Amino acid sequence: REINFKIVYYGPGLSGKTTNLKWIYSKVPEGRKGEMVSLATEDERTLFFDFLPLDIKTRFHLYTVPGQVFYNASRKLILRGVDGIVFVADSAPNRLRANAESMRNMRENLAEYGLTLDDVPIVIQVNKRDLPDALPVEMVRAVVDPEGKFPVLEAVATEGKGVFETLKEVSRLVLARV
Amino acid sequence: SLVLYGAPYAAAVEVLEETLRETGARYALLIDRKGFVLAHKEALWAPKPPPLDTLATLVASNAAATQALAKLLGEARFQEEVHQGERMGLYVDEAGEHALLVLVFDETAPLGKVKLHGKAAAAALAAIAEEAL
Amino acid sequence: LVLYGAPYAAAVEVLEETLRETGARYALLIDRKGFVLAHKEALWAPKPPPLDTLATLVASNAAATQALAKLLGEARFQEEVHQGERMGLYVDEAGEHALLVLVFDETAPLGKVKLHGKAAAAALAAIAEEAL
Ligand SMILES: Nc1nc2c(ncn2[C@@H]2O[C@H](COP(=O)(O)OP(=O)(O)NP(=O)(O)O)[C@@H](O)[C@H]2O)c(=O)[nH]1
Ligand SMILES: [Mg+2]
Repeated sequence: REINFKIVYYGPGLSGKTTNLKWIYSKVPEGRKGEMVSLATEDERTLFFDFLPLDIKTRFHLYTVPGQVFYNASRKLILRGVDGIVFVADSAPNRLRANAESMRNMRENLAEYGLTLDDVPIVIQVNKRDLPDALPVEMVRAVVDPEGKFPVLEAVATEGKGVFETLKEVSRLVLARV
Repeated sequence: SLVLYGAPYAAAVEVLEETLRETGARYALLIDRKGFVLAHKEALWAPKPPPLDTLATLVASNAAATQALAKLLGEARFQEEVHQGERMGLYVDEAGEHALLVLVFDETAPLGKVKLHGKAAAAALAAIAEEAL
Repeated sequence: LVLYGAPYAAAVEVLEETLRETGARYALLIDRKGFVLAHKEALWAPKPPPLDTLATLVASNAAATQALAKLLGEARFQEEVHQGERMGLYVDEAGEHALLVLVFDETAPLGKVKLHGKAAAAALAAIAEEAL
């Protein structure tokens, strides 16, 4: 009947993690989706997580994690059992370091589960390519994936650009392991 | 993961229907700690339930967060949880290390029987879950 | 919601008293984003586990359980008491914008915990309101 998979969206505050789910939700037909759930603060910064369940019998559970540094304890929990990860990096000059800290943070959290960055498929999304001062892609990429060992996709998640292909690619990788 | 197919699944469903009979509860679920609905049953008499997937992520994450707090207080675990409104309530308990028993109930169901059979049901499902890991 | 000056001294005074009346180790007043607004430790008790972590977890948890309530047509569930072999935790709303947490061990009698717990929450609620 049905295999279940968990996908997590990771990355620094404001990089667009929640926006990816909002897009995806707005374009998947009713019949291939359940309702989206968000536990967010008053300023729509995610506090616990987002959750969106979907069809592609293979069921994908997508989650977002809160990116702000001081929400680490909830971030940890949301990675439990993860099967595939989308790391959404920010394109803004002033957020490059935020990117790297979040990546170092993701290795630290996985290591508490006994997992390395080799153990879970990971897809890098460089989001926010519309910004006037957008850093070159390979610079942002060099910071997060110094060895180029992870697929890269460019995105403007506020407009849909890259949202689904990023999703397809992490999907592709998770199935290729099963 | 946790492959719940075949004879385990049928046993699991049997424990859930029996639990609804004995307790007067509206909805019974077996979920995993990741959030995945593994088996569920509704009291025939009961209205349509709220979206079961929403309910299951919320309960997984509530179990995960309270278990994180037990851990940071030096404790292996807290006790089973009952959440109680003016009319509606939830009973959540451990179905072994990988799963949760959820029961949703209302003002018609005697809380005492919820806990007593809630507990019995949890232990029965632990037993089925261990045979299917 | 930031407590400072006199409102802050007021909140501190409720926490010390609550700690004395119950035998609990630590009492916190946290906002619903998980920021610690104030706190006190009993002089006799160990160095606490990390309270910023504790607060975040407590606030996340409150988000989930408010969301379960709403999903069942309920305004809220009631106050929560979590209990282990020896350690426990009392959580209660102190108004719309904040929570009161008490952390206690086996020497804190549960009845006292709940009674004073409830009163502190009410007290803290009023300080938080009259601070706007
Ligand atoms: N220009 C531009 N803005 C974007 C893009 N993606 C998201 N934004 C904006 O960035 C802000 C943050 O988006 P959000 O998804 O809430 O970020 P998040 O990663 O979920 N943040 P957090 O971890 O705090 O929940 C919003 O204003 C959103 O519209 C983008 O690709 N380009
Ligand atoms: Mg978010």
